Amino acid sequence: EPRAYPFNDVHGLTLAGRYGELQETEPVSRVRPPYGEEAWLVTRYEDVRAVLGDGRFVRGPSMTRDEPRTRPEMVKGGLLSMDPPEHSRLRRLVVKAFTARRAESLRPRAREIAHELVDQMAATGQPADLVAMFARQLPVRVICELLGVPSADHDRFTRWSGAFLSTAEVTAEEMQEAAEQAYAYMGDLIDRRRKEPTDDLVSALVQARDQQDSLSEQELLDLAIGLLVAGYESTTTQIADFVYLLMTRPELRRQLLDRPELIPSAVEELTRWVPLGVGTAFPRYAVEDVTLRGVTIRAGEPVLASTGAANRDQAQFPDADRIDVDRTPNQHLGFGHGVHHCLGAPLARVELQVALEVLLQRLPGIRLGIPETQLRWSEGMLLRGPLELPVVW
Ligand code: HEM
Repeated sequence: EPRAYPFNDVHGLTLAGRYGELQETEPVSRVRPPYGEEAWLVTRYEDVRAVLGDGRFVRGPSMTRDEPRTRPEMVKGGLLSMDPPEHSRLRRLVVKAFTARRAESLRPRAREIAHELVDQMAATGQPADLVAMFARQLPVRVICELLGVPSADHDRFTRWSGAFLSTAEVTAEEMQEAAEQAYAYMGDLIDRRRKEPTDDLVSALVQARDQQDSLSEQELLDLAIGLLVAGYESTTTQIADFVYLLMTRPELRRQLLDRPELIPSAVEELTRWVPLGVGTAFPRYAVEDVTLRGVTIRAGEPVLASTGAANRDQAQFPDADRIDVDRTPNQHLGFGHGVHHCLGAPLARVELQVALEVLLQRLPGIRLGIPETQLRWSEGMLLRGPLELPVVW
């Protein structure tokens, strides 16, 4: 009686119909994922928001439970693995360094980088893979700027990061090697900035105080790396998906060309609309019994709260399936909700606005280089997006 989950076809960005159906008739329902525990699946915008924001649903048991998931091999730890108060402490310190202003200050470099990337892509000739040449390039490089990795080092570092993508074609031996390398490198860099502070995120992380309390050498390392993993795959896949949408929907492209100042609010709207995850990601566990739409979730059970479904809930967004770049209000859960809500959001927004702005300015007539139906989609199973987006212009 639990439904096989996930419901989404990875071959595209379609939101499965099961979701809407369950929002009507079974808003708290049972699912069996391909790996880990059978779980509750919550699909209404209201209930998903409730779950993500309730002190009774925790992440700490993730370290010691077989989480419902679409992959076999699980990455654990980081901030997404912690509860208040331990989480609060680390999060307080990080966001003191990692301000909205710091996010904004990187806009110019993000533009330079995107432009250079479009330069290298143009140089290969048409068709050109926008996935490999731009999408998988821009966010890791922006992360390098943010952190304060010297430019001489961006290429080597970018290359180490590629092994952490769910779509990477690599051995466990190949991957440890890259991990040990990025760790060793991040550590040295942290040491250097502590001895000799600059204006980069690493320096500000080293010097962040929250009343007498500070980040340890271990917390600083794990955090720097955590931001790269949190900030890379997601933003890459989201740039890809967004441009896919741009190239397949004439009205979407025409409005952003006519009024580039709509790009920000379009980024919001696409963030709501694109159901980015194969599944729901990041199960919450009940610390005690909880009743929701009249069903009792018992203490210790996992809960999958689908932001992808939430964001297309007809009860919260008028004509939820329509892409309206002018949507007001637009309180989507694209970037999570509650204490774990994406701490990279301000930067992510900057990158997404910049990828669209620059792509549109340089290749206003960029479009698929092959039929939509021939597109090869990623079967990495964490996120949904093209493995290759060949484009012409
Ligand atoms: C388009 C790109 C991105 C998307 C769609 C995205 C989405 C999200 C979402 C939905 C969450 C909350 C998940 C949950 O509560 O289970 C989250 C958390 C997080 N994000 Fe992002 N994010 C993006 C970019 C970034 C970037 C660029 C960074 C780093 C600079 C970043 C750092 C983090 C971190 C550290 C967390 C965990 C925060 C916590 O647990 O307190 N993200 N992200």
